[PDB]
Amino acid sequence: AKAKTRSSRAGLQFPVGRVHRLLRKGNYAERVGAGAPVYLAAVLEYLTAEILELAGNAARDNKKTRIIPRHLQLAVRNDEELNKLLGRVTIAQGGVLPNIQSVLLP
Amino acid sequence: AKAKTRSSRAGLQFPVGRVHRLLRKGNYAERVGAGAPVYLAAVLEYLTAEILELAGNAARDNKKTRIIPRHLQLAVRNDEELNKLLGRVTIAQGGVLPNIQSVLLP
Amino acid sequence: FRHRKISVK
Amino acid sequence: RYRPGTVALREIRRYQKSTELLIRKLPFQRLVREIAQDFKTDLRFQSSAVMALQEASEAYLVALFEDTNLCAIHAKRVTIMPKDIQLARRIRGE
Amino acid sequence: PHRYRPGTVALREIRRYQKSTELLIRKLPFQRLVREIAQDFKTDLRFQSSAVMALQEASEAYLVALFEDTNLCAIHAKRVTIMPKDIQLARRIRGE
Amino acid sequence: MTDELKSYEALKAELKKSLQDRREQEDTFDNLQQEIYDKETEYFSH
Amino acid sequence: TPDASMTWNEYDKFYTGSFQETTSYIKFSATVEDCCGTNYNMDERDETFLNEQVNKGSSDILTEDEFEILCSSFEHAIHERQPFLSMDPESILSFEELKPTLIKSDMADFNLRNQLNHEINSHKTHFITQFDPVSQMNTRPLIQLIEKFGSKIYDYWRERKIEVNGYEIFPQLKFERPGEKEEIDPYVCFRRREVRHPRKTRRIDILNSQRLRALHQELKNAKDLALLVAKRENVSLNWINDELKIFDQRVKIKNLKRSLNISGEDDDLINHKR
Amino acid sequence: MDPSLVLEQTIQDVSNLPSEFRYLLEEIGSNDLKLIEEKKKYEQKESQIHKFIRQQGSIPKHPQEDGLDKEIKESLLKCQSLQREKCVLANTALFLIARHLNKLEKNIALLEE
Amino acid sequence: SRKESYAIYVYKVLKQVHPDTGISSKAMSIMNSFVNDVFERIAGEASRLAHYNKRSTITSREIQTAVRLLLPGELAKHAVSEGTKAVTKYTSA
Amino acid sequence: RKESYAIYVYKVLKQVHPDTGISSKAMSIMNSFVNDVFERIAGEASRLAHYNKRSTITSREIQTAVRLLLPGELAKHAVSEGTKAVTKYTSA
Amino acid sequence: KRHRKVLRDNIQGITKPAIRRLARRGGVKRISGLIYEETRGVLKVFLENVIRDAVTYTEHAKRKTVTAMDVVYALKRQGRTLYGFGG
Amino acid sequence: LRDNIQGITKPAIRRLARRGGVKRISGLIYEETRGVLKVFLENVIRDAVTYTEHAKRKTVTAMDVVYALKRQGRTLYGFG
Amino acid sequence: NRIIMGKYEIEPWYFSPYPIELTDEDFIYIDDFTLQYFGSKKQYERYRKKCTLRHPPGNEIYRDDYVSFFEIDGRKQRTWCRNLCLLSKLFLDHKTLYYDVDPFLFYCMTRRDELGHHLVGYFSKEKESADGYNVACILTLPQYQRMGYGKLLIEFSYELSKKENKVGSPEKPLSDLGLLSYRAYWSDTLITLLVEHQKEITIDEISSMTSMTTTDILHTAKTLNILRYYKGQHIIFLNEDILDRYNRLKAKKRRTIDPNRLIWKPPVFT
DNA sequence: ATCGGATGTATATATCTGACACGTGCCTGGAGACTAGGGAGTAATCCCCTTGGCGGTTAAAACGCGGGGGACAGCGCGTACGTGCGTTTAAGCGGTGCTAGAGCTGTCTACGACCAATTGAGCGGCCTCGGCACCGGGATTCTCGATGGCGGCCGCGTATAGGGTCCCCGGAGGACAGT
DNA sequence: GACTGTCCTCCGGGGACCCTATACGCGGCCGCCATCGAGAATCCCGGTGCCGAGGCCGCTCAATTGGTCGTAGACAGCTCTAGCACCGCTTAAACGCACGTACGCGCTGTCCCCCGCGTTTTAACCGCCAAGGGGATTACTCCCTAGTCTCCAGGCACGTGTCAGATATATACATCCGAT
Ligand SMILES: *C(=O)CSCCNC(=O)CCNC(=O)[C@H](O)C(C)(C)COP(=O)(O)OP(=O)(O)OC[C@H]1O[C@@H](n2cnc3c(N)ncnc32)[C@H](O)[C@@H]1OP(=O)(O)O
Repeated sequence: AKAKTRSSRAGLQFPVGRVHRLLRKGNYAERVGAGAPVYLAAVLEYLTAEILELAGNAARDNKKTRIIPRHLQLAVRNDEELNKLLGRVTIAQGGVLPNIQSVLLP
Repeated sequence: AKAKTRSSRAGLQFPVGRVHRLLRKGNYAERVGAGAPVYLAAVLEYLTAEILELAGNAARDNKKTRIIPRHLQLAVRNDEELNKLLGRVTIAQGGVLPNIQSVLLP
Repeated sequence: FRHRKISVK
Repeated sequence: RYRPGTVALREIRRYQKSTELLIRKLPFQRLVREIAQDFKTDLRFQSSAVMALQEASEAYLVALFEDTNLCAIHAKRVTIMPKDIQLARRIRGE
Repeated sequence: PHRYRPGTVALREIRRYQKSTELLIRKLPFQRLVREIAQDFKTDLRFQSSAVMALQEASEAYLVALFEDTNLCAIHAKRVTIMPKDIQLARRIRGE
Repeated sequence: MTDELKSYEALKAELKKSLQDRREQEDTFDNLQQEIYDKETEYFSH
Repeated sequence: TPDASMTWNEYDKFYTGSFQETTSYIKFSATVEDCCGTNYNMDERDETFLNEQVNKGSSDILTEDEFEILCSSFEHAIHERQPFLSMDPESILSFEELKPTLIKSDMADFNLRNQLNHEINSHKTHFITQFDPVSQMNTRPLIQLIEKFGSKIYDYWRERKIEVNGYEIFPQLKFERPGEKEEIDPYVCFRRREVRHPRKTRRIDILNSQRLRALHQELKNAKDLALLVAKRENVSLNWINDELKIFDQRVKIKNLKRSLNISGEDDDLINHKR
Repeated sequence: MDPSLVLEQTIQDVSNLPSEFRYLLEEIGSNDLKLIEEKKKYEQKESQIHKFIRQQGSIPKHPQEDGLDKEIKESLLKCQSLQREKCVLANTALFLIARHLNKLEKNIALLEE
Repeated sequence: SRKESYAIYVYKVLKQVHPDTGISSKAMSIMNSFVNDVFERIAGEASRLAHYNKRSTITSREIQTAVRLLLPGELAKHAVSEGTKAVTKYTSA
Repeated sequence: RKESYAIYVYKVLKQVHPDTGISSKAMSIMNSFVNDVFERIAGEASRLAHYNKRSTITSREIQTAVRLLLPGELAKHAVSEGTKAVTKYTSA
Repeated sequence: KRHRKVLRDNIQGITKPAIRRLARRGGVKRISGLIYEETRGVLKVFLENVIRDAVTYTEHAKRKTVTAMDVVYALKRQGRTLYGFGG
Repeated sequence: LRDNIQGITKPAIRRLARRGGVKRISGLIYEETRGVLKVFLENVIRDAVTYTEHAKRKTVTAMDVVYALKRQGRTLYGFG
Repeated sequence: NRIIMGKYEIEPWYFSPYPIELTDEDFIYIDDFTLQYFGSKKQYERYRKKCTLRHPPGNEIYRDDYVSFFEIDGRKQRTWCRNLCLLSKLFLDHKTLYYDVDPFLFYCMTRRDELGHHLVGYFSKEKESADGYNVACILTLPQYQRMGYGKLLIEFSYELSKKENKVGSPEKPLSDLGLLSYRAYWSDTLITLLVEHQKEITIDEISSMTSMTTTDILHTAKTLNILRYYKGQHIIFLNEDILDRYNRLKAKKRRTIDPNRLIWKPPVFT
């Protein structure tokens, strides 16, 4: 009987097996449930998809076909929820959002 | 052969055995060294002694023989290093350090 | 759809 | 009649000298249950949980007022204003 | 002759540097400062280039955030010139 | 006939009375017009 | 939704008259009570009582309007002297005991209207406004109605008062009961919950002197001006009646002169400028 | 007894009074303009009759004397209607002002007690 | 020596969301670091949840509760939807 | 039965101030403080062991964690106390 | 038509004198009138966040009663550790 | 090495300020900025060196810096 | 049982807390100007013989060649507004007379006749609304329903909201009929604005030009398919159905409210 | 700067309670002692990459000289915030009674740990080319100060106007001369 | 000498062109709007040119399967704490209102200091060459710690007594504020 990847059984792209192994070797609990790695991989894949979608939109908005860290910074800092999630994170080569205070303008 | 507590072997008051057990049952590592619980118990005892000494001094300074949370708050917030260690901690019924801004005074 | 922002500004 | 500020200074000393809670328990408890309704109905509360919530809330508010007072003094004023609170919370990252 | 009014060049620079994303500090002076500071903890320490670059990135990001807070404080005092007391206020509010 | 002449004299006197009353009412109307104007000035301007 | 499409046949009977549109938008703040007249309306029992016991063979006619004036005066007097008549309806005052209050009663601002009718110099006629129905001018004064029929009407109205246990003849909306501030039944409504009782003023004289008296003076000034304008309109009315009388008398005089063929002395048949 | 309540109630009751007074006074003005126009309309015809009598006496009848008399009667009658409307309007306005004045007087008397 | 990463899966997701878009190496490193960060956060929170209730097994329930704690609003809602859907589909076959 | 550091805190208090007492709430605060410091140090030691791919928590990891968390003189005196205690224990 | 009296707000119960007392303990000398409303809003936000996390812990434990330890854990998750109730 | 903090020059500081959105700068700012930077660097380097010594290495790796920033609540992406 | 308002005998829809004596009457008489109720035909006749009111007891702030609008304060006209609320409970199961009529403003639309102004509908309004509702209760007489009158009432409500420089929404517990009517009004106004604007427009500009709340706009956009996500952004979507509905709207030529005929200034309440 | 009046706050004392301090019996968590495997210490190795030098190019830091404009002090008005007092409200306390549900215990199954045998996905190394960076020329509409101009208040008389001002106008009476 | 009529000189009063009002003709200036030219805003089109991203290809080793075994945990039943809820009395505290001042705020004037720009000077940057420390690797081998099984006394629950301090009361001293 040929083997089917647990990712394919769950219809996921992220490696369920690698996640399960990292959980076992991460000293988190004595035992690991069967569905927990599947759930975690699904959540990670979803968040990756959200960020990649926003970064792709930003890259198109800058007439670029290759995503660079600047696009990641713009995508994250322009999303309220993602910005709140990553409020204590610094992105290398990310830059800053263009923002000029009104009172300084003539 | 009668048994001698590991605390007595180390000349400590804190329970080395309890600390070792908590380390084993705390899911921190596969293995626990023999001297690590001794070291940790010694450090905890030292910090306890420092705080209790400062609280006792404050209680005497307030003509009291029983330490109350207010004394703990005064002792902690008056020590620069302890205040830095507990900068994100709130003490129940601790109150605030008496501090009146100069500009508000007549 | 799976993603957010069904309707925003 | 005491001049304005003398009574305020006396209150400042009085309340920085004590440690008791300054909010009446029952209104706070009712507010807690009202906010709790919005997540799950018929929730029950231990009294100690309400007391811990009140302790944390009062400590947070005291610290916020200290920061607000610093902001007000910075603007060479002595009356705190909502803009000062907004600035304090903004700088805190809230 | 031609001269721009004070503040126009400032706004132009603000737009420019908010548009770009390169490090604004000179590499070598920063590295010399880093090694100088590190001498006071252990002698003859070696540094990977990436470690120095990460330090420079973190430092510049921290300073940029501090300057934004300082600008907000200066504006709050109805001024447009940031002053040291503004920085002190910002760091105090943060908890430094 | 003297009857119709008597009615004629009665109507003549009554019409003289109504003519006099008409003139008096016109005069009173003009007086009230001026009084209203003066009272308006007093109550609202002055 | 349930149907509402049924038409009433007596609409033309109950809805008559004509309303004139004004060029400018209508300006109005008077209440419903101001434009309705007598607050009492006779029912079938009241009209049968009046027709068969009062107006069946009387040489002096008591009108339905006068009947409602009498019943309204009895109502008001009873509520004034006996606010708690519903507590003991059988102890209702007699007609003679209630008569002095009826004499001193001021129903529908009658005293104010009479004072105005005196001030306009229009007391020859009566004081009539747009809020008053035309039919109620003819009714006799209240005092006359009291002297002629007060006991006769009051006995019947007292009987009906007792029948309704001292309450109102007209069926009333259910009211909040002080015992419980929340009434389960829907019936209870329009209660106190939309009034907000104020704080009392023990020591306020200043406002009364400063602004109340000044506004009273301004109202007096406006009343004087309106009285002058009303008198001007009264004299203009007298003038137009003079013009009508003069025209009719002039045409009669001209016809009589032409019948008798009398010449000259035509000055009174024509107008003279002055 | 609340003086401030009495003042507030009096001002509220008189808040719409000047607007209604302006409305009524200008409706009287419009009716008086209609009266003046109808006065011209029938004064011209009465001038014709009067001049006819002035030149030829009262015994000869004007060839349209009955029609002129009927037209004068019509114009005078609608003038009477217009004046009736003006008088009623003025009576209503005076009623409102005197009612407010008397209510204020009653409240002032009660506060004086 | 083999040093594992998440790069290939990020690339697959990028191809599923923007088939005509590429990514620089530095951005791929940033994404890998972000994934490791979120993984560590969620696993730590799940460990604390298991410890508080004196359990020795990390199940799907703990992961779901940790996600609800860490993700704000609609992010949490959609992440829970995705997790439940994926677990159901895996349980099916 | 619920365990706590109450008796050990009481012994330390009697060592430092024999004529001073303590309210129950203050004892609870001290117990929470002890548990907090324990968890912080243990977590830092676990992270150190993981970063160096070791599966054993020795005293060296504890010492490094203490140096990381405790500021200045507190760290120096804590390290001194732990070293002395370990030394005395190893000779017994 | 008012349907439900569930809209009652207990945030008002946080009276002006209480807010003044808190400011006095915080060292405030003069207070603008809008401060009280701003404070009520800030407190509402803070309590909503803390309570939400506490209820999440309670539901995870499949309990109907919110314990003190749940509150402590929520504060821990917000970086506001509290001493004097356990753990 | 000594007084290399003067390497952080006036134009570099004002460049950082411009990126931060500052329009007008007092002359006294620069020394304060240098002091703040020195404090920050000392705090980070101390932990970095502590990690390096615990691993018994004589070379500071980037991961040491990353772990120090993580310990100080300033997580950094883009270095592993 | 059944009520005779003017010439129309109506069949009530729900309970209304009238005096039980009227629940004991076969016929109920309602005045067409004062809204007074009667169980006695004789009292009805006497009242009509003495009732001189031929228009809503308030100032006329709007008038066109078809209808006029009157603004009435519940506190000033308490009995009349109580009569209105009592009559209104008969046609909404959900009306609340648990509170009196004082804090409510009543804007009543009437049609003029020789007998006077005939009320066809109205909408109430809280003097001080916390929720920002520009309509509290809106009742249109069943003998005038399905005639577009409710559309005109909503038009006038938003005209007031524009004159107040505010956005407004009806009390959110809308009835099925009220919900459908507001769906129709919102759809018609949004389509008319989109087609006549002919340009990309911001949501806040729509809300400013129509006094409609942005939430209403968004919910209508979800019910419709006006907004589409196409090429990484949401854009105006000019499909066939939209223009077809706009053409049916242009062909129906419905009555509209003329703002220039509104001589009205917002009341000031202390 | 000096002094007395009035209020708060610290100080001395006495009483009364409950929470702190201490005692006991118990058991279960810690101390002994033993084995076996493998994590970790150690040695020895390779070569990467870190450090450290030279030398040319030139961007950028440093320096200096205006001067405009923003920080700063003063000052004058008024609102609004603090203070005090009397009225009003409900929080607080205590007391009683109920039952949801937290907590515990005893079942026993299902699931996850574990190991061995299997193999293909994913890693490291290896190309290959076009997306993106650079190096030019080019290039409309957007800001900003500048002054020219249609037309309004005011200088500043002028054409007309209520009216000070007195030499002449009107008819009627007195003296020289005539009918 | 008396009476009728015509010339000339004197009281009473119309008047005529007037003393400096009065109001606008007819502009100065001035005032803000009406264009209106100069720099400028980086941006843009097009080669072109490389090197990083993406595709291929072995080759493991980590992921899969298929068993087996043991216990964590799911579940049912049961106890009883404590959370909730209502009643009723006390009074501290909240609330409302009236009053006055001192603080915020706007505005005006001063000046010194930071921006802009031109010129000079440094030294960062880069490309290149070279050594060798030490990070990374592998291969061995010890001994330390997990796991077991036994044993018993420290620490917990749980009772028990009394004194530190809360509370009350009476009092002297410190502090504010008005008066001089
Ligand atoms: C709480 O939020 C307070 S608001 C609710 C207060 N009560 C309340 O409204 C109940 C009593 N009044 C009404 O419901 C009243 O009818 C109104 C206020 C809804 C006004 O309705 P109209 O009928 O007068 O409104 P129109 O402008 O003429 O439009 C009527 C539309 O409704 C459709 N309709 C009506 N009855 C229908 C049935 N039975 N079946 C189908 N469709 C029905 C009409 O077709 C018309 O639709 P349009 O698309 O043509 O507008």
